[PDB]
Amino acid sequence: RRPARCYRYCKNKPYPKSRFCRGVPDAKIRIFDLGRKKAKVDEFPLCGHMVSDEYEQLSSEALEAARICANKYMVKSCGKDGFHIRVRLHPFHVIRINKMLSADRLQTGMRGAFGKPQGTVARVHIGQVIMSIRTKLQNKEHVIEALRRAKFKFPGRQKIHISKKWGFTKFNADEFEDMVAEKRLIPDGCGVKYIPNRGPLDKWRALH
Amino acid sequence: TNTKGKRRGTRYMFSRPFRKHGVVPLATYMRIYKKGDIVDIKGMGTVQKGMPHKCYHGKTGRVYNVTQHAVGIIVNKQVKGKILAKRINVRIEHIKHSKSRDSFLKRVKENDQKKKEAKEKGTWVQLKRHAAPPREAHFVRTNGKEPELLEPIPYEF
Amino acid sequence: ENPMRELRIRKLCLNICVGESGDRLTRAAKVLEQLTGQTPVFSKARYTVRSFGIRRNEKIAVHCTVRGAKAEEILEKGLKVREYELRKNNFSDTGNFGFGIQEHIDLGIKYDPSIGIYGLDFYVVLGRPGFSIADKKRRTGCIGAKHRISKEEAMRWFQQKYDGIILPG
Amino acid sequence: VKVVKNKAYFKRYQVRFRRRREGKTDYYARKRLVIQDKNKYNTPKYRMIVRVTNRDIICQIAYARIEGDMIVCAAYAHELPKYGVKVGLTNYAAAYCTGLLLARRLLNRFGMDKIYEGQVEVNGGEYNVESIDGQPGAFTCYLDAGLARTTTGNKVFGALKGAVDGGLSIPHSTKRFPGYDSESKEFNAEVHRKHIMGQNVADYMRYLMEEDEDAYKKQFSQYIKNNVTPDMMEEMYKKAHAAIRENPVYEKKPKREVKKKRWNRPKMSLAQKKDRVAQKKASFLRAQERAAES
Amino acid sequence: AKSKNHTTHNQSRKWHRNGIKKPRSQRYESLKGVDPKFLRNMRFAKKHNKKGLKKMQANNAKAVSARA
RNA sequence: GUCUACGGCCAUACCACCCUGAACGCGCCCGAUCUCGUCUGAUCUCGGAAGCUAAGCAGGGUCGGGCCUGGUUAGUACUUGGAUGGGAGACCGCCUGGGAAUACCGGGUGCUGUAGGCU
RNA sequence: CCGUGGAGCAGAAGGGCAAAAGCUCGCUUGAUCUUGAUUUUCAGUACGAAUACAGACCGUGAAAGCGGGGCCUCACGAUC
RNA sequence: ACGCAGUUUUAUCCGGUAAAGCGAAUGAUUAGAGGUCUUGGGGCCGAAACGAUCUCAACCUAUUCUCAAACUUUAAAUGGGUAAGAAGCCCGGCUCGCUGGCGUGGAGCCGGGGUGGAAUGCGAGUGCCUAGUGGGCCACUUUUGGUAAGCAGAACUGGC
Ligand SMILES: [Mg+2]
Ligand SMILES: [Mg+2]
Ligand SMILES: [Mg+2]
Ligand SMILES: [Mg+2]
Ligand SMILES: [Mg+2]
Ligand SMILES: [Mg+2]
Ligand SMILES: [Mg+2]
Ligand SMILES: [Mg+2]
Ligand SMILES: [Mg+2]
Ligand SMILES: [Mg+2]
Ligand SMILES: [Mg+2]
Ligand SMILES: [Mg+2]
Ligand SMILES: [Mg+2]
Ligand SMILES: [Mg+2]
Ligand SMILES: [Mg+2]
Ligand SMILES: [Mg+2]
Ligand SMILES: [Mg+2]
Ligand SMILES: [Mg+2]
Repeated sequence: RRPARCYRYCKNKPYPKSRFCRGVPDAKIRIFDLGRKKAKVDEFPLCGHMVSDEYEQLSSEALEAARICANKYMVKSCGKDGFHIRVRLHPFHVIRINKMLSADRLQTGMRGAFGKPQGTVARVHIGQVIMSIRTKLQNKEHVIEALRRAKFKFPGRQKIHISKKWGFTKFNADEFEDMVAEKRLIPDGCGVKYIPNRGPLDKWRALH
Repeated sequence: TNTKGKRRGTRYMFSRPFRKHGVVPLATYMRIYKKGDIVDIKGMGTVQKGMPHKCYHGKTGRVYNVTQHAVGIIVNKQVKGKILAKRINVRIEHIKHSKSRDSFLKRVKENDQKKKEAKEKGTWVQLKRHAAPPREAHFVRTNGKEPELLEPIPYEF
Repeated sequence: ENPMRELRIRKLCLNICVGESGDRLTRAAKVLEQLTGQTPVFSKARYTVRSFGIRRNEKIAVHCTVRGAKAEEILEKGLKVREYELRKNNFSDTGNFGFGIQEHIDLGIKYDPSIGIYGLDFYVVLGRPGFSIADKKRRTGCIGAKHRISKEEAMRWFQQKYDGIILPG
Repeated sequence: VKVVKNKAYFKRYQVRFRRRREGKTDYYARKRLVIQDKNKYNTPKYRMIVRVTNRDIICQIAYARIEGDMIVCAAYAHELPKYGVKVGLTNYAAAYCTGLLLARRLLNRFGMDKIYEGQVEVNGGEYNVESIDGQPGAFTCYLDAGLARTTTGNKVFGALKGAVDGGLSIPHSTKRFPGYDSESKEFNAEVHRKHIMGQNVADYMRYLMEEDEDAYKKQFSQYIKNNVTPDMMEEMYKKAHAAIRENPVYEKKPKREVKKKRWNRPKMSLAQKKDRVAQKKASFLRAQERAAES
Repeated sequence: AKSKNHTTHNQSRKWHRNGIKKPRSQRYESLKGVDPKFLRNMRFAKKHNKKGLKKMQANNAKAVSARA
């Protein structure tokens, strides 16, 4: 297999798996959530994020290795069934390889060198989150250490940031505990449904 | 090597706009087209009988011939070296009037009316257009309200 | 009470579906001639499955529609052998119910040794005065909400008119 | 249980034209009936529109325009009681009379009522109004069938015969008039004029009076109210034709109107809607509060 | 012996050296492509004009000259 | 303030449900002898006028769904031209100009062209 | 009963189409003659294809109208 | 002043890239929550039973994470065409074998009256003959194949 040095930057347009590829090797990652998926939104208050600082490509094998490292550290730091990690980045760009002469000069040099697909990578932009972990209020240093351990395995340069949002929802942590008391947010498993005011009156009669 | 064709590369040019499919509106047929009027060309996909070439899409030209279901337009097509005045016979489904000529006619009517009206009064009215002149010296007012101070916000991720 | 909400049978469709085409299908067409007093029409081969011996463009079934007093009389003749027991699953959500019967000897037809043995489907559609809006061409319009027949209304009308009994499916 | 039409369906749904949604037009026959060849730049295309509704028949003549179909003249069926036909405002003879009235009114408005008198003696045969030299040309107009199925013996074709007898140069054929045999391709004008003069309805009335009195009492109730026997219909239309051809002009109706009342309910304003919403919100909690404390 | 296939480099300069001026616009451009019936009618109207022009137009010119 | 016939724009005017419709008109509706066509007068065609606004239709309502418009997103993502600007690169900042869209929120929901009947 | 195209339009795709260009029915060869101009690669040369006309004879519907091949983008060939 | 412009200004359309979206169409896509009409796999009352019950798979609903050069609601900048007058407008009268209710419409011709019509800059138009060329390369930026190349192949501009 080729190294990751030759498939680091974004030099070509996205080449996803569609009716035109007609052939592709399977990806390396199969699962993205490793913590307790059936956790409620009031279980894990805080959440971290691995935000990329460089616009590059991340390989699915690198994502797999990093999430394995993070899970291995987390299940030892805060024990099993006490966290929830998620790899937000999904690999869809398919990189192609051109095998060189199966060693003699009998075959063609560069005649018809479009090559065959080799694997799948994930394109990440500047400021895009790679991984995000939610835990209790006291596992801040544990999440930070797990994300630091995943940093040493991810290529390029990406930093760690503890978002002000509440868990995975798009709402802040300060305006969450007061907005969930009165009927404006409905917890539905790992997510929260935001009920607007521009609806039928039956949805409001069902509450309260 | 690029597969030159009559309708190559018009997938989005000759397609009908979103939520506007169906039969053609009947207002575009009752419009009058005489010889000498300046019109515009816009290819339509609803009908395929007398549609123009993909190179004349969005081109403006004058009419030189009129027939039953079509019009003849003289279009200035810029070939690699020079411009050719080409006569094209296109149906009325793809042709609409140009509002530039209508605005010019309205302006010339306003001018020949203003001059005819001001000739008696003897006032030399300035009917010739001009660019936007630099604004003159004006007096702002603060009405005792102190101007608000602006400060750049500190950086936050 | 209701000015013109009286329910009424719009039509009664009879259908005889046989397996193969030929003499048996022709006899199933002849029986409807004397049963309904009008020539039936053939329906043929919507698809091709070949799992029981049918192909594309092959005459399969015969059918017809009766309207008016003759339709009511044929429905009465069918409910006579049905003995006026209808199941709850016979009624559709739109209000149309069908029952189906055995071979037509019980309807009151003189048996012929040349015709054979055939039954029918006997599907009934109910209506109200004003359902012909969705059928005309000069102006088309939906029926509505309070005017369309419901599920319970069909069985209530049946029990009120023919004094039949509704059995749980 | 099963997927249905949803927000994604309504976001992509494109509505048809208004005149097509309720089914009043087709926009296919109109595209060929209204559009004028660009060689005739501003020459209008005159079309006579005949619509047979319940208890009425409306005949107009209109031409194309950007703002809307400009109608030059119009005739109706409720005017026949003023010309001498009180009963039967939707018969084939009524269609003939209203077509003749429309033609005569258009010609009298254009001043060409003297020339182009048309076929006065009704015989059932084709006329094919021709132009006369040294005089204004005949009014060339076309027909608008609309949504009705064009079948031999239609009231639209009856009005067409009335107009072509009144003097409107309209291209047509004799195979669509009543009396055209289906087995043979020949046409008979005697049966056509019998159907025009309204003799089939007279035969029906006589048959009912001979067989069943209850049928003659149920049907033709307005006929027996206006005591018009089947033998008088042969002369009543002959008299109505002469009356129409003698007085084709239409009088102007009284413009006097009365004060108007707010018969239809108006839309409540935003403040009223918001107050209704607030009342519905506030009076709901008290119900459950009372049910809990009680 | 592979060589360059097709480029349009250094072409706008060659065009702008001589000029890309518009075609010569002149009154009475042409009558080609016009409807043959319309052209026949125009020829007839042009050839039958002098029959009635030189008398009625002359009378009207004398009249308007007497007016002013 | 309204409808009918013919129409322009073609959802501000479509979809589901719930209320109102006086006098014309639209229609529902009653009947196959003539014109006409099907298995069936259901649909299309010549005869209506015994009842009805039940339906269509016309208005009103839904903290309605869609559609249009306006804020927020946001001078943000992008981009014309410039530098002997930074960085190893990936990329980024600056000067001179233009400037997007989804979430979120608020407001509306038919206007008119010709002929005609009413209060 | 719901059903805005989620089917079909001979075949690779794109565009387009709902009382329709889709299926069925009835008559039909305008898939026939003739001279020009114009569009498309273009040197603005030719072939191929295509557009709008005009002059005669016909098809079709009652009629306005449509038709001188396939709903459009390819399906084809100088001298002697 | 005729006229012209690798330009700007004013009106005017043309487009489907950048960006953005898929709780909007199509095709990919992770996880949770509720409802279960039905289907399939388990456990329970017990001669068996759509007589009843717990759970999983499947379906539906409202959300949720990430993408499309051969997807798109919406949609930039840059850019493409036209017009900014005397070859134009108002008035009157003739011709038509074109069209036609109409002295209707539309073209052509004649006759008299009225130029100051966005900024800036510049002298323009046209005919004939004609050598050399018909192997290119490099650079900012946008990009195709390639791991990459002082590699191969494109768009504007500049340079050798
Ligand atoms: Mg190595
Ligand atoms: Mg339908
Ligand atoms: Mg038609
Ligand atoms: Mg070369
Ligand atoms: Mg018959
Ligand atoms: Mg019969
Ligand atoms: Mg009937
Ligand atoms: Mg009603
Ligand atoms: Mg009601
Ligand atoms: Mg709403
Ligand atoms: Mg730059
Ligand atoms: Mg296709
Ligand atoms: Mg399509
Ligand atoms: Mg011809
Ligand atoms: Mg493109
Ligand atoms: Mg993109
Ligand atoms: Mg080389
Ligand atoms: Mg190179």
